[PDB]
Amino acid sequence: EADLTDWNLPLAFMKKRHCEKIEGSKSLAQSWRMKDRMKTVSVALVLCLNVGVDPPDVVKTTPCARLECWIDPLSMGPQKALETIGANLQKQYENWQPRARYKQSLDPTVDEVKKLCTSLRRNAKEERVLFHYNGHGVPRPTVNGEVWVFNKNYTQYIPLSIYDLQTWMGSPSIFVYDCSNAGLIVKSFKQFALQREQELEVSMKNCIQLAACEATELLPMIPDLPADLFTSCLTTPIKIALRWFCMQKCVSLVPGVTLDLIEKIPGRLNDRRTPLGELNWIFTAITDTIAWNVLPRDLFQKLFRQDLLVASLFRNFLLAERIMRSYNCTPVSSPRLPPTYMHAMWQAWDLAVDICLSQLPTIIEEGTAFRHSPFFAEQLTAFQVWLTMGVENRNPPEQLPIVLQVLLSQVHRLRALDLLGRFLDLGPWAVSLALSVGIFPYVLKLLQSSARELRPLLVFIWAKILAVDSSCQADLVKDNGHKYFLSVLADPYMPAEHRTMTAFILAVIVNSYHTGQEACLQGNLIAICLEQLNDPHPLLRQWVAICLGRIWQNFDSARWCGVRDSAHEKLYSLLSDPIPEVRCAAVFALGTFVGNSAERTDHSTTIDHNVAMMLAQLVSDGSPMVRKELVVALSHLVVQYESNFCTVALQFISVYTQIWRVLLHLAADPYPEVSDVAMKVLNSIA
Amino acid sequence: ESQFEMDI
Amino acid sequence: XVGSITLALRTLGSFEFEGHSLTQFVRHCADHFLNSEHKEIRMEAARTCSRLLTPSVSQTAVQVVADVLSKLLVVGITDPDPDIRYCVLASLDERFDAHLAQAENLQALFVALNDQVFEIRELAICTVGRLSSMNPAFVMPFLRKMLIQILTELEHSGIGRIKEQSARM
Amino acid sequence: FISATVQTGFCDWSARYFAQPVMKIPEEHDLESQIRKEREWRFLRNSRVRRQAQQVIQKGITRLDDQIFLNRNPGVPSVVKFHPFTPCIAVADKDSICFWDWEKGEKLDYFHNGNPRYTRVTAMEYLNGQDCSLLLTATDDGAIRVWKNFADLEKNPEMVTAWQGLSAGMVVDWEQETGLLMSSGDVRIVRIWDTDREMKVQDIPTGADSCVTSLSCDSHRSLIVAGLGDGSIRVYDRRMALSECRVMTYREHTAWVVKASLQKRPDGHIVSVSVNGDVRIFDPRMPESVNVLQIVKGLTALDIHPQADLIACGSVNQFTAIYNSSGELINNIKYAISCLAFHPHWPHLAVGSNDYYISVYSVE
Repeated sequence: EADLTDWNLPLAFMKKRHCEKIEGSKSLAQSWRMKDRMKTVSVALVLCLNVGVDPPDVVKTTPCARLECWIDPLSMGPQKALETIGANLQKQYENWQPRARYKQSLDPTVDEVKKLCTSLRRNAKEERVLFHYNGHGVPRPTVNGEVWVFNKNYTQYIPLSIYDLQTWMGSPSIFVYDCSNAGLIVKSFKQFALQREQELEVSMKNCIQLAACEATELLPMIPDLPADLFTSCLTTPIKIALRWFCMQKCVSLVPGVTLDLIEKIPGRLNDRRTPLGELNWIFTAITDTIAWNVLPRDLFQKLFRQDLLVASLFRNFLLAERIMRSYNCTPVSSPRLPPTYMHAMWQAWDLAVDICLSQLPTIIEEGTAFRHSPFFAEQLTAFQVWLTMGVENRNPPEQLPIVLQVLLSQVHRLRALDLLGRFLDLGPWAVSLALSVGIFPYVLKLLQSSARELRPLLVFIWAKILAVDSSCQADLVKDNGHKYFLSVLADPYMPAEHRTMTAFILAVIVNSYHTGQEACLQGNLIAICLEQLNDPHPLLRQWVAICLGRIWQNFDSARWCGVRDSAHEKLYSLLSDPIPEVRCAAVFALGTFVGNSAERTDHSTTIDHNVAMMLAQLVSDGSPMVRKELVVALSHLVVQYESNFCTVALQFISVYTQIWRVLLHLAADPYPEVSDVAMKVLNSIA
Repeated sequence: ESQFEMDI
Repeated sequence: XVGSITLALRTLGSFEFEGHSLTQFVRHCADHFLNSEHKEIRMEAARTCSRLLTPSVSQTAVQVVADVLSKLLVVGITDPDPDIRYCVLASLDERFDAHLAQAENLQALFVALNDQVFEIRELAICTVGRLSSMNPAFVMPFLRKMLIQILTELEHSGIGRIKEQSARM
Repeated sequence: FISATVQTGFCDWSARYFAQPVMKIPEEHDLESQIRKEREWRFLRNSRVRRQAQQVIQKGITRLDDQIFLNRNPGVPSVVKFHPFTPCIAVADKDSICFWDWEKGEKLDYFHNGNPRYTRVTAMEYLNGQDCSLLLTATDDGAIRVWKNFADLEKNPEMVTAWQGLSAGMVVDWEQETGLLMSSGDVRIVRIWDTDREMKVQDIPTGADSCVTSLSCDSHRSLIVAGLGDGSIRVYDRRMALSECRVMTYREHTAWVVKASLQKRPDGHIVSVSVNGDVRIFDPRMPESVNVLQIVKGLTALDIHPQADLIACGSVNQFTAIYNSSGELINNIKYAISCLAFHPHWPHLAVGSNDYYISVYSVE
């Protein structure tokens, strides 16, 4: 047939430089930063808990819930119990925030609380201050907006107006109320906030709140839960999460798991590779996921990312919302979250726990070594499944914050960074997503690593990020991230594909950012480039030429180290290269070489005229692309030596005459763009 | 001072 | 106009064509499906479009296949008449299951798992069950909660029919 | 002073390489992609057109007067070209390029070359004749330029690329298979612009004072034929060095050699015609002519056919003599007939007089 002649013919002038326009890409208003970096400085643990003295409201049961930060207060005699509970409650907050002043107040007077709150203001001064208020000892807070504390003699419950409390506490603050009708405290706080603004024109924005119960409801009295239920969720999630697991009908299908076993789960909440740490690590991933798939982006940032302690509280608050539901409570929050109790990622936790403590009698009796959870593996699998088909802009992948959690270990880091590449792949939108979920500082920290398997995968990510967000050049130079990439570009054995990206990364770092130009210079980048300049991969020659191109833009020191390495000499080979793009880059670089000088005598002038003479034999060049860049290079030369071209121009109405002749052939050009811009430069002389 | 703990 | 369409669609699937042009036929079968207040065009358009997508690598066939299955599977959950809901779900073979593994398709199949009709539930548990290897992170949890609900039905419902259906499932 | 510094968007355009994806199969290889199917359909249509032309050649070419249309342009017809498969007949003048149809019978488009008032479009070609075609437009001063979207419904003129080659006018010869475009004219050089590399590969010295009036080339066995203004006809093999290049220099004419033209056979024939108006068929392996013919007294422009061996003459005295290569009479059609143009495949002949009219003839 007459089809084989057809398919086997070169289609001339049908490529990216021809069909697409030679333009930049209009980069978006990239709003992924948290420049609002809050820090919780100090903590009040006001803790009204007059032990063995049940207030007149709640007549308590015989087997009631008598636990209170994992202590029976009645077993110890009153004063020991109260001191101890302050110690435990402090220890529980120390997990989530170990660098804060913890000033605990135990059965406090009104005046005591005033001293305390105002003192913590003057310490923290602009930054966020926790105010935990327990209130099991005192009667339930009133419709008046008064919460109860004591008098000096312990006879009378004195009231304490919420208006007074938010006077003493500052505006950047956060309240945790664990007392029976705590919704009433939330409401009244928001009312007395409005009252301030209305009276001011003759707080609330900055105040966060967390409250155990709605204004109607009473907290549970159920013998096997602790009385501290909302606090315990908020600040010992895994401990009640496991105990609450054990109380369900779910345990029907995990036989040989009693509460005694859960007392002795081996491990800790930091060592990831031990059953307790594992569950903790999972938990974190899950709650962070439920937040990221439910809340609107702005709000998610405000709570779950801004500062540690608040983020830890809201993560754990999701667990409280799920538990306390099953005992007719509903917790309340000042930035009001949506209902997350039904969200399907909880049934993942349920299974994850199930596996991870059906495996527990075999551990704790025999001494069977701990087998890790399939959770993170399977969860990465789902993310992989989504990447296959889902290049779409449909519902984004549910597992995205779980991928972030997996980067934090060895175990699954290689698999995750590949999948993160294969995601950041898909476009600029996907990079916008992963920067929102907060991938950036964790990826940036992996540059400080030296595991040789990461070198292709980080390079690959950093490429894709710095395409989208050029302003990240700030961050990479601060941490000596540049040195990581300098070493990848120095390696002859890393494949050409990735060395290309590395060169590109170094171009972005160096691009008109003076400190980045300084750093990469003194990391010997000129020597590294010129070794790789004459490769068999045309992207690499292009980009490595652009590096040299950017590094000596308006930066005279780079020109000096260039002349000592004969950089300009070596770059002349790329001027007669078989790809236009390589020639463009070569021309670009030899131009921006010329562009800076600070008026130097022999060598600068002699070299410049040699460069110009070599660029002057690119008039007979096919691609107008090269000729545009060629006019730009000459424009840089024109901008320095204006006195000479003024004389040479005003004559006609050796060297400089030839450059002017070139600019005429470029002005009188068949392609429009070239003729336009050549005429602009020649009009600047005119 | 990153939010989660990175064990490099 | 109407009774001819049934036999035309039956023909379109029931003996072997050697044209790529079928890719237009399957996308035009989105019209027959969604509309047709006539039951039989739907029930047959289903049985066609499952059969025609057997080319389920390159990126045009893939978007088409995925575009159909969404519309196709929608009918399998959503359609009022039980018979079409059965037909559609039964025709979603092992051939497709790498598209059924996606979150969105899978969210829909789980709705089938607690259908009005018993036979459809029996079908969907088998289907989701096949996929629990393929995308285990979504499936395995749902299936665990399904298991609990099942054992609850066995112990605590006094009705015989419910226990019978429960054990069967 | 510093404000004269322009920054092109090349380095920013280059950066867009990394925003775009990498891993998936490209959109062409995809066997069920619409673009590939359209391309394949085009190719099927092309193969059909080739067959039909071949069939018309096999019937033994009879007489030829059949006017498919007569229209009349706003300017004088300078050069005419038939797009190989689609019925798009680009008839350029001093500046513009009108695109006429001969099946519908309609004006499709109208360009301006963008050239000055002194200049003139000497030559033209059809790049990528098989699919997604373009239009090369060599001006007499030196400028070459390439046009996309030339007779489209939803689009206007788009210039792809443009570049000075050089400095009779200009003469060009495209080679679709090799990727090469050879420019020549008033100069004593035959440049060879590679269009993949976008650089002048070779500059062959002509060894001739006068202008290169026509230019025609061979793939497979590399043979650049170049008729000249003083009368001689050179042949160059580009494999050898530039001191050696002149394979042959045989001169049996005197005048503007209007057209030397080469067949794409392994039996290569050079049909050279002077202003005096006499054909001499040569071979590349011989020092003198094989056949001899004298045709028109005052010849003005001429065209020669690719597949069949038709020669279509012009005349100062209004005639359009259409002979065979053997010298046999077929038609002498009675009206500076400055542009005759055959199809690459079918036996259709265009004509364009000094008066502002076009025609297309056909052998039934």
